[PDB]
Amino acid sequence: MITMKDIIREGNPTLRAVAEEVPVPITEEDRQLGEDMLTFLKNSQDPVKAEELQLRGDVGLAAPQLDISKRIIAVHVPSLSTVMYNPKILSHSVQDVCLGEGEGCLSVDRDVPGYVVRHNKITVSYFDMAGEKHKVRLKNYEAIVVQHEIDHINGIMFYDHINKENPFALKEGVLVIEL
Ligand code: NI
Repeated sequence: MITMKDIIREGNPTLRAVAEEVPVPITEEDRQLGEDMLTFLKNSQDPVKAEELQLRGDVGLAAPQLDISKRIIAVHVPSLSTVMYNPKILSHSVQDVCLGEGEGCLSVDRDVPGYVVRHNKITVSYFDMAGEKHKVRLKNYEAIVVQHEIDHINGIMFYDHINKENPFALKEGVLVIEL
């Protein structure tokens, strides 16, 4: 099972590489990895299991974070729970949004304050565990989580988006989500 020890941290070059497209039909190994990734997210959000396994609560995970450079992401948002293979953002809203509390990441062992501005609405296409295609419209927190994970497969970390000069600057028109 996936543990914190399996999650690589900032400094490991794999986090900055562009993940490889995975085969379709989905291989049994990529299917198994996805299952284990979703299990990890669920375990991290169960108060008892999180304590037993000493896990940080997490709503999204990307294969690169396990040192597996593949375009596979898992999300479990407290409304959306699935594994996406070869996910792509087909379109997005003009309107942007950011989490009021900023963002974190299990691969980052320091607090990096500041707003991470992302698109409030996105249309994403992906293949599920069976290799069947899906086209979904996401918004708000779900959209934020998916963009955070897709960034991982493109070698991007959340703090790359923070305006170091003015970490809490809020443009015109940007929404704020307060969890
Ligand atoms: Ni992350």
